[PDB]
Order: sequence, then structure tokens, then C-alpha cells
Amino acid sequence: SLWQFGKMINYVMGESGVLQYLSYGCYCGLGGQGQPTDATDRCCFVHDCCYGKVTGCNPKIDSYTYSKKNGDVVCGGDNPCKKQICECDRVATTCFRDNKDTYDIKYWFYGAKNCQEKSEPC
Ligand SMILES: [Ca+2]
Repeated sequence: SLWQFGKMINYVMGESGVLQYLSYGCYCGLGGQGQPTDATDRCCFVHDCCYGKVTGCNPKIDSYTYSKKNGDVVCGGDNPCKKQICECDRVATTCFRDNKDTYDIKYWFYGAKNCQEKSEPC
């Protein structure tokens, strides 16, 4: 669920993580539009696309199973669909981490109005 994505983000990125990430660029904040602004935004665009590939469960709402130990997250659980959601979230979180070097405050709470160009397709 996005509650867990948030927890995952805060675990991996620090407690400022949710606010840092979940209104970033054209895609962080979820169900975005337009063109990904940068690498971090592309993590979120990819994450949107990943959620779009989930069939059989609801990636926004459904609660999955994961373990957080020493800064890494590992998806598990007995429901493959929920594991798939967790994986979208884990990947995006690691993508944020990997691309922290180009995180640009310009895109923090960037605003939908700045993303009104044709959306990149999954
Ligand atoms: Ca998005």
C-alpha cells in the first residue's frame, strides 16, 4: 500500500523521505503526467508503470509483506500479487537512493501545472 511505500521510503531515505519524494517532479506523487523531469522522477514514472502492471490486487491500497533490516528492504509474503506491489515500491525506493546525486529541489513539489505536456507512455 502507499502507506507502506511511505514507510519504505522513510526507512531507506530517512524520515524526510516521504516529503522529499512523494511530490517530486511530474511523477512522484503518483499517477503523474507529462515527461519525467530527471532520474528521480523517472524512478516514479517507472513506479507508476510498475503499479500499472499489477493485476489481481490494488497497488495503492493493498498491504504487502516486507522486512526492513539494516537499511535494505526485502519483499516477501505469500501473495505474489502483493509481492509484486512491494517490488514496485522497493525498486522505486532503491532508485531514489541511487539517484540522490541528481535530486533537484526545483522539482520538489514541482506542481502538476508544470507537467502539462504529452505524457510519456509506459
Ligand atoms: Ca506518477
